[PDB]
Amino acid sequence: GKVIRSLNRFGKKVGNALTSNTAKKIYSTIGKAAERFAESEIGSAAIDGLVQGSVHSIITGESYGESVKQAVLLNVLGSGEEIPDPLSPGERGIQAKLKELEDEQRNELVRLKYNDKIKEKFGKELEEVYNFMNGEANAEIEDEKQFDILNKAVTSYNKILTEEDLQMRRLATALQKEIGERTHAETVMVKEYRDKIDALKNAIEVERDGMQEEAIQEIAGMTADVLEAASEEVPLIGAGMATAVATGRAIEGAYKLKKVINALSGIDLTHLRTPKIEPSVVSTILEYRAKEIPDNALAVSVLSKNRAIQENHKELMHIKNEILPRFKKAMDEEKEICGIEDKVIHPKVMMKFKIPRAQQPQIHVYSAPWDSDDVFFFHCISHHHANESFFLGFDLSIDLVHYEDLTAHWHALGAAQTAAGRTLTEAYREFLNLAISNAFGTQMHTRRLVRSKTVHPIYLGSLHYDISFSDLRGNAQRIVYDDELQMHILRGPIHFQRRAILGALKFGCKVLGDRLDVPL
Repeated sequence: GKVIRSLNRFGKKVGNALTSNTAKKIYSTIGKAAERFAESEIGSAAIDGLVQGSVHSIITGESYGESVKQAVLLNVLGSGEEIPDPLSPGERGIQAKLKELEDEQRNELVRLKYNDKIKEKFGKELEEVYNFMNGEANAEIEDEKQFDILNKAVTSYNKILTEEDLQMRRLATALQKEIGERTHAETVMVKEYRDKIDALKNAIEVERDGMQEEAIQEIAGMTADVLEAASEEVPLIGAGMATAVATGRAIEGAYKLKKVINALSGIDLTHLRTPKIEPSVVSTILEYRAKEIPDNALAVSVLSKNRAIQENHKELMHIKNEILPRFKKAMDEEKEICGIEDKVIHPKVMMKFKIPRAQQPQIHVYSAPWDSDDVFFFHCISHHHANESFFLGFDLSIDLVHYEDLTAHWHALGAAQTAAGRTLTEAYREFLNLAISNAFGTQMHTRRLVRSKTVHPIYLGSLHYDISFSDLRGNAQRIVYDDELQMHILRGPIHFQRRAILGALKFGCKVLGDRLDVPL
């Protein structure tokens, strides 16, 4: 479903100048709705106070007009990170190998502190995979083909996922169940989690009272090791007075599962991730400004993180059921046809499943091929297990956004869905032609050869998003539909509006302040 709205900005309008009638109308329709359902007599009386009040609040809300609330990007910062400019592959590509390093370093002491207790739950398998990578050689060895180790890494990784999932689902129903219904073990688990959320509410509220008077930023910025303690819904092993929560995104990588899978088969799984705080939690805490948020709201946000972790699980199952068997078949067929020993996995077997880098399930950033930083667009791609993607492009000069669902992707390791959908190509073709035909407040455009008819985006790399793909698509919707979001999010130097658009896409952004309901 293509959509080509245009962005709002504060200097607009200016100015209709009626300026009332909102009072005259809200009374006129309110009187007619009473004329339909059995007269005005009941309200004359107590309801007229409600009307007069809502009209009053509505009117003074109208008095402010344009008007700039302060709005945050729901991602706690925390540690040295910024949000990369989505238009300098340098900056953002650094930021990826940087997160892989801080991560490998910090997971490592999850493996240190919890090794034996982890060998209890998932046990014997994980440590074998971690040894297969960085453990010293040369014993016991022999037991033992690489393809078995690849399978061991996957199945064990899936063992972690169904554990994290089953645990989240148990905590969410516990949050729902409400006191008399809750078992003892569940009251305890809800009480713990509720307390962690109180630490967080306290943090966010202190961070937010200290924010400037019209600010855009990230809501809060605590060091990752501390926020993990104050926020992880479901630690997977009981934290015996060490630090390092065994988050299980931690065990995923404490043991190098993802990394060994990727180093054996060619398959990249870096895109299986979860937000470090669920954005909807930061959102709930934000709109219960100081008034203990109910168990149900908590369970909603827990379920909401759970759907992202269920997405990872489904991707994993797509790799295990649809692609490992294909990988085996290709491997021993490689041995058959020109072996190529099949003790080791030879690289031409890995390359047999190698999708083009532009279609990894991340956010890909393209840019117009001429000269502005005005035009650019994201192609966001989603998990292979369900491989729909979309197109979200901006021309910040003739302020307009252009959103569009794209089609299936027939590459080597997508699922087969039905073609939707335009190509990525049809989409940016029309988008860039629109950006060019709309330009008449600059000369010498395009300046491209043969005077247009015509042009193609310059591709610029990509970044991972941590929320679920449908949460991402919901953020892109909310960028093209919400006028107030666009006004706030589109503000500083052009380079900052770019950073902020990527922010509100990648984490989501919520504007602050209050609202009141209408009777009729």
